[PDB]
Amino acid sequence: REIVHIQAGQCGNQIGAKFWEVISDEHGIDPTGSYHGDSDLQLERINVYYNEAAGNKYVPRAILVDLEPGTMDSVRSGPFGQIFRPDNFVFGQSGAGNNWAKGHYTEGAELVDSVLDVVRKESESCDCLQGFQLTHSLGGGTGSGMGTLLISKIREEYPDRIMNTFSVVPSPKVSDTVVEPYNATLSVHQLVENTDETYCIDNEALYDICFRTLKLTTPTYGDLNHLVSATMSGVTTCLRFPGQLNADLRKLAVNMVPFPRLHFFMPGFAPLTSRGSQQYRALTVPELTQQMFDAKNMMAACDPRHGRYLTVAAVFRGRMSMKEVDEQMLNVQNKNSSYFVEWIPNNVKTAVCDIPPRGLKMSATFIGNSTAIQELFKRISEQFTAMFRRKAFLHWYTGEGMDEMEFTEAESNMNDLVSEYQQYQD
Amino acid sequence: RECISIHVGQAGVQIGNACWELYCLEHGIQPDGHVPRAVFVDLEPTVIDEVRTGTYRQLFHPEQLITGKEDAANNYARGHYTIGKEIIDLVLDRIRKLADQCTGLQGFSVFHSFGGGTGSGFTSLLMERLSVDYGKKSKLEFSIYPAPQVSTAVVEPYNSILTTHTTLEHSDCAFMVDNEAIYDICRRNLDIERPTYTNLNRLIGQIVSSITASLRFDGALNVDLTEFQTNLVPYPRGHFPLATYAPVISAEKAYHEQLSVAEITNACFEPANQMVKCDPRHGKYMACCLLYRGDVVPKDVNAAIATIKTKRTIQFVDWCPTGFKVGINYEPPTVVPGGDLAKVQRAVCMLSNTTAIAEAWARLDHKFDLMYAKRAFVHWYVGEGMEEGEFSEAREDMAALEKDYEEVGVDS
Amino acid sequence: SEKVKVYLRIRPFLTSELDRQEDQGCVCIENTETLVLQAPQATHKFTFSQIFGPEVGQVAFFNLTMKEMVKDVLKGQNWLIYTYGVTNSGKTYTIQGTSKDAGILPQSLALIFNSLIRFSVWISFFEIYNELLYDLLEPPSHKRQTLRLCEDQNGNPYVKDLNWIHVRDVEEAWKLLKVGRKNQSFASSHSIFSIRILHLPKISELSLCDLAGSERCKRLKEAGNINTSLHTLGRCIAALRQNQQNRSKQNLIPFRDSKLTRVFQGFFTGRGRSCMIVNVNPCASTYDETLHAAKFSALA
Ligand SMILES: CC(=O)O[C@H]1C(=O)[C@@]2(C)[C@H]([C@H](OC(=O)c3ccccc3)[C@]3(O)C[C@H](OC(=O)[C@H](O)[C@@H](NC(=O)c4ccccc4)c4ccccc4)C(C)=C1C3(C)C)[C@]1(OC(C)=O)CO[C@@H]1C[C@@H]2O
Ligand SMILES: Nc1nc2c(ncn2[C@@H]2O[C@H](COP(=O)(O)OP(=O)(O)OP(=O)(O)O)[C@@H](O)[C@H]2O)c(=O)[nH]1
Ligand SMILES: Nc1ncnc2c1ncn2[C@@H]1O[C@H](COP(=O)(O)OP(=O)(O)NP(=O)(O)O)[C@@H](O)[C@H]1O
Ligand SMILES: Nc1nc2c(ncn2[C@@H]2O[C@H](COP(=O)(O)OP(=O)(O)O)[C@@H](O)[C@H]2O)c(=O)[nH]1
Ligand SMILES: [Mg+2]
Repeated sequence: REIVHIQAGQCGNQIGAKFWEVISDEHGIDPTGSYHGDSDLQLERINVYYNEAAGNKYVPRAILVDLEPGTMDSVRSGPFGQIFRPDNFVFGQSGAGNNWAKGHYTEGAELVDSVLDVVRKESESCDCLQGFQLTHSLGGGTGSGMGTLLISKIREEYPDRIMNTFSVVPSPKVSDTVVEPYNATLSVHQLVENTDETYCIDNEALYDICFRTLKLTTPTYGDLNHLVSATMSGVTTCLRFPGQLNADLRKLAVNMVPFPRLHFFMPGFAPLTSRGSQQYRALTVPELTQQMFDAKNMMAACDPRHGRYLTVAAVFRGRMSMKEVDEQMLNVQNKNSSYFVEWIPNNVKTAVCDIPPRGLKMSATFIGNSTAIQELFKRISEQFTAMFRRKAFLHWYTGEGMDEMEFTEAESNMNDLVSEYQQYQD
Repeated sequence: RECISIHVGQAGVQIGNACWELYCLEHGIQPDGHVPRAVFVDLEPTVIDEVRTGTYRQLFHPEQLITGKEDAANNYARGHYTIGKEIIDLVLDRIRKLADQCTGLQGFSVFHSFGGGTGSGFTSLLMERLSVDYGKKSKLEFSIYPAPQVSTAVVEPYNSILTTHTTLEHSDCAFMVDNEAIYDICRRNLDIERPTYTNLNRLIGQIVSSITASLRFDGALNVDLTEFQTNLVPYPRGHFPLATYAPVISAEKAYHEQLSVAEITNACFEPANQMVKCDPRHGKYMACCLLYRGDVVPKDVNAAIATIKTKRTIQFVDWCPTGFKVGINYEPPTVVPGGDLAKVQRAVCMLSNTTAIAEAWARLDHKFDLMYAKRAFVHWYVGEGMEEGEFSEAREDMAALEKDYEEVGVDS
Repeated sequence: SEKVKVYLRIRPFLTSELDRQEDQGCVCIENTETLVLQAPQATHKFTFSQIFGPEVGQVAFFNLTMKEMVKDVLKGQNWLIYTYGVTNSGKTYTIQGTSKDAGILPQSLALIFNSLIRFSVWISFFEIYNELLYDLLEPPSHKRQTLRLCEDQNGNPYVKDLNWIHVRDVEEAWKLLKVGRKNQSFASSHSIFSIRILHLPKISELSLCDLAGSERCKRLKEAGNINTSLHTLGRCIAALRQNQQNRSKQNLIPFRDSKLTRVFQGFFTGRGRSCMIVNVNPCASTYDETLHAAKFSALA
């Protein structure tokens, strides 16, 4: 059940550095150390993300692709930056400009060939590979552009494998990039046409959660990304170990994606409280459901109330009663039946892992595919056409090699998804 | 004489190990002792490895432990077309070696969960080869029925309906147990709010032990495996009889213990204790096998059966003048030293097929149609190598079962 | 709306099949538009539009079905003819045929070129193997080719980086097909012949499709991949039916599902009229495949 992890762009690089900074403790592996885990059950599943090398040195099978050498270098000279092998370092010292076309056609394609060689080597390692996890930005050049081509080629090479993408969408309230909507519409195009699973993470969403739920007066990127790197563990690592009810990407996709349109899922975290102040330890069963199914606990700007739940995944981890979990789920599906879909008897596919997140007793990862994400699409598309009508920043793409019709096509397929989402919403 | 068990799917392996744990417990065999005639088959590597690290690690041979290193998922299509045809040959190979090992075998004891991936697709193609290469053998499967309301998977009916579609023309008799009903028994009778999966397996295994294990032992009135189907399924269809256990008293709160034959027998006709959600709404009893194990008097059984027949409340089929199979074992009902059973000196195992099965199937049938109307996650099946014909034709085929019970039953 | 014309054709019984077994025709030809189905028994009625028996020659199929298309090319409208049906039903025989009796495709060229004030025609022939588009006109045999479908402001899908050739006579296009048949690969390749005539301008593009059949008897995921393509095709056609019926039904179509349905978007729902060709086999053992195609076509 081995999987390869790929970091694309500044956003992907930064998040990847945090992910491998968290999962390292989950598996119990030091930067260049061996298995220093507390338990020994974690060792039996280290082959999912690590490649057996010098015995002591467990090398993570992650491919980091960036156009900004400085950005990638800051990771290499950081905490868990030496843990990666130089062979997996795909840096493109070319025109690192925030432009989808530039990072796809111009300076993108040239580096893609080099990336393909590395990824093909990582996939053809040992045993049987399951899929390819990717982390990128939606309003960037390397993240939205290069990453998009990476997935396009990967799905072409291994259509038998699944793809799980983690993408941070453009902040609706305060966009971090000027040409953000321009890159977003283009990146989301290849996403729906290529990847099978995708999790959306909002900028201000993390801010709000780290403000109301968590008492963090200064939620820097290192703080926000940390939370994101905790959700992915429940979707990946947590689904690698044994439990009362095991699940995986196959189990998830088949019980989450109702159509061949990918569908964007919204992530959440059950054990979300402060350090000592909120140390109530209220993590039995109903408290988790109350947290996971919270309109202000979603890592996305779109709230669950602005739509209906198409399919929900419950990835629990720790010792608990199966009957208690499922019983509580029924309660939620009954109380919130109005927006829990009426064309599917059971929309929640329960799953319970037998191992908690180290220093945590009770935990659960929330994965919900709801039509509420439709609001996000309409929001991004709105901003796109607003500037596309004027073609203000069009020349930045035209000079690279971007078709006029390409831009309109990306939006037309995106709008297509919005239209179909509503069909299942009613 | 002997019977080979085939546990397919996660639940199949879990229940199989728990069932066999009880099997050797009463046999008086320790972890490191004979060779069990059973194999574990699952595409999920983590499930099979549980027996390789947990209890009875040195009791089973690696040859009896088929393990896939790929992904099974929860889709019938995968375990039937995609990866199913990759391990099936190896599975058949092992069960064939075991079949030849035993001199004059009776049949196979299948164990699986209707709601799953390996427990659905794998079972379907496995039984397919069994009915062709071992048509002269008794095919008795123990199918775990998904909960009517507390479903475990979203594509639950999608996998279950297809499994029973093909297996209906393969297995001679399939003993179905309701997942949710086990919880009911643990709540009302066992009186516990902590009914773990492993706790459910304790009850199901207790039934199997009395259906095969003790019944294979020289008692007072043994019932052969062939006799089972001969007196359970009056039609050449894979009908599904219920599994009821009389002693459901918990060894803690209630402590009657000394219960007469009349009471134990009467405790197998109540909806509160049937191990199935097929409540006696209007279901007529066509064939009921009563396996008594322990200190029981034949005359006491005859009297208990007679009084029930004249109860009238328990309506039998019009064309069924006498539908009671009397089974008498000399081996008492053993109980796990650390379980939740009170341990009685006599147990009654009731296994009967009623028209109530149609009601249960109708619920799942509707569940399939509901999602099928919009196809739902059909792509996760079609892309595996299944056409609409594997769904539409199955839909009609399974629908014939609702009509089957409707004709076999109800009509005078 | 227009309706996709529906045509059914059954394979004839030769001395070979007669020698092997009865091979009784389960499908009876009732009227030129409908069919009575008695399959050893099952009763069903096929209401297509046009149906020809095993007696008619290969030219006969083209004479009625393909002739109406030849007229539309002059009209300026695009047309797509796709041959669908069970395995080894003779679809390739009906579409290509032989030198003596040419199929709908070769005969189409004969009539269209005969019909063709200056006229111009572009010829394109390619094979789609494993969802890969391979040009039969230029390359020798089975490399990834660099082409995508872009969607213009008109909403019409266009395949980019396609090969185009100018042909004077019909034999020139026929010769190109010979090359395509020679370079052709097969499954364990979709052959699509595209003909675009310029009326001088009004341009009409025609395309022929003939599904090769891979049925498993008891590459990478070739079975599952296409299985999905046929699945979306069936669902898309179903949506096309309800939306064309015109009570008031706006349903979104799963065109994005597979690349196949995506590429043929312009032919079905876009600028172009299409014809449905259903070739079936009278054999009783083949009824399994027939049952699906029957239900798919006729509504029971
Ligand atoms: C004394 C004690 O019990 O401390 C707890 C703690 O106080 C709390 C507040 C932790 C704490 O988490 C945060 O404050 C936090 C900071 C940035 C972003 C997100 C969260 C904690 O830092 C996080 C830490 O989490 C873990 O150890 C998990 O294994 C977690 N690990 C990481 O995220 C990680 C952090 C640094 C380095 C490597 C990994 C994990 C979760 C899911 C999947 C895999 C791993 C825990 C329980 C605590 C501290 C240490 C204070 C909480 O978070 C988690 C993810 O458990 C925040 O609300 C929960 C509730 C916990 O009780
Ligand atoms: N009684 C009981 N029911 C169980 C147990 N484990 C799972 N189930 C039930 O069986 C179904 C779960 O099947 P899965 O575990 O998803 O799948 P599987 O049948 O093992 O096969 P795959 O889908 O390929 O993994 C649900 O309805 C669960 O409620 C168990 O230990 N005991
Ligand atoms: N009308 C016909 N007269 C004589 N031979 C025919 C006729 N129809 C089909 N055949 C022959 O029967 C076989 C079916 O041919 P084709 O090869 O036409 O099948 P499909 O194209 O039906 N098969 P497939 O592509 O594998 O799915 C070939 O050997 C044909 O030459
Ligand atoms: N959560 C999160 N977002 C980030 C990080 N870095 C950049 N972003 C977001 O990514 C977008 C900018 O794209 P960027 O990553 O610079 O693109 P690229 O580097 O050219 O591929 C903005 O919306 C930022 O909020 C990060 O470390 N964590
Ligand atoms: Mg399993």
